Amino acid sequence: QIAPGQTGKIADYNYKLPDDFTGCVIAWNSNNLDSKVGGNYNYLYRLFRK
Amino acid sequence: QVQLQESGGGLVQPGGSLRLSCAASGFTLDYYAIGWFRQAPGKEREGVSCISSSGGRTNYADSVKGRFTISRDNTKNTVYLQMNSLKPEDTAVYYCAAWEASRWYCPLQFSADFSSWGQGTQVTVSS
Amino acid sequence: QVQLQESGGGLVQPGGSLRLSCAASGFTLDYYAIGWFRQAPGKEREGVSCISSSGGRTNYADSVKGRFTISRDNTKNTVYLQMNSLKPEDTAVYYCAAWEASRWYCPLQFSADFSSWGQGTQVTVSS
Repeated sequence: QIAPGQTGKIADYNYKLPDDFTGCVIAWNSNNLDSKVGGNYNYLYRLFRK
Repeated sequence: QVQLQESGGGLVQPGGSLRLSCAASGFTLDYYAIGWFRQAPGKEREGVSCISSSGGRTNYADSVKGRFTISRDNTKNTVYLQMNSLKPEDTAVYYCAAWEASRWYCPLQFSADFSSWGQGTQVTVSS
Repeated sequence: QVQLQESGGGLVQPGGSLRLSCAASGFTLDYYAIGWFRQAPGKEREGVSCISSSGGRTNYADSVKGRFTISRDNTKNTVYLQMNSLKPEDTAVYYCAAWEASRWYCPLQFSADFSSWGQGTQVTVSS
């Protein structure tokens, strides 16, 4: 969902990317760095907006 | 040798997205204001979106607010029109026209003569 | 608009052969490493075969060594997997994935994230 011209909860509600984007989207996994045995709930996500 | 050429037309699903291009050859497109115009089957040619020569002023038709985004690249001599949340009401042939402001004021909301025209491209929305 | 599509699944006799094809649309598949992955009924998703971007490096699961052959065509934007000497242990849904190497070294033996996933095809071996 992180690319120009796309939709979805993140693409529509969290952070909109305009069609005319100049740059790079670059991502990798943090399974061993951001996950915990009991669950890491310090990252909060919105699902409803006006 | 002045030419305006549309590109990017095709067949898309309603709710999908499509992106058109207008390229100019034989002349420098940056000094001209560019507007995207469409005619629906059985309808008259209506103004979809327009952008100023420098790109600092834009106008869109009320049917397409929040759905279409116009912009231009004056280094690459092109003007772009992005279409999102596309609907069956938008099935039409799309022209790009280049002209100069014939009235006082910066905004491009008014219509006027259009000096140069393309041959048009077809975008069909059906599902 | 990035999409990966698997094809060629079906029902075959043990000892027979089958071939899958993994095609990509909206993006060029030559730059990416492609791996074939399976989820048996009641089992997790395991890595069966992967092949480099240029195809100079491959890896195979020990269960299918000497039986499976992975190959790709960067001109036709496709990756194939040839199945020979299929067994009832080879009944599952077949998935194709594309990603970039996550570690130093040419070999693709190690696993990582997989950027793009398809919807998959069913391969059933039963007689």
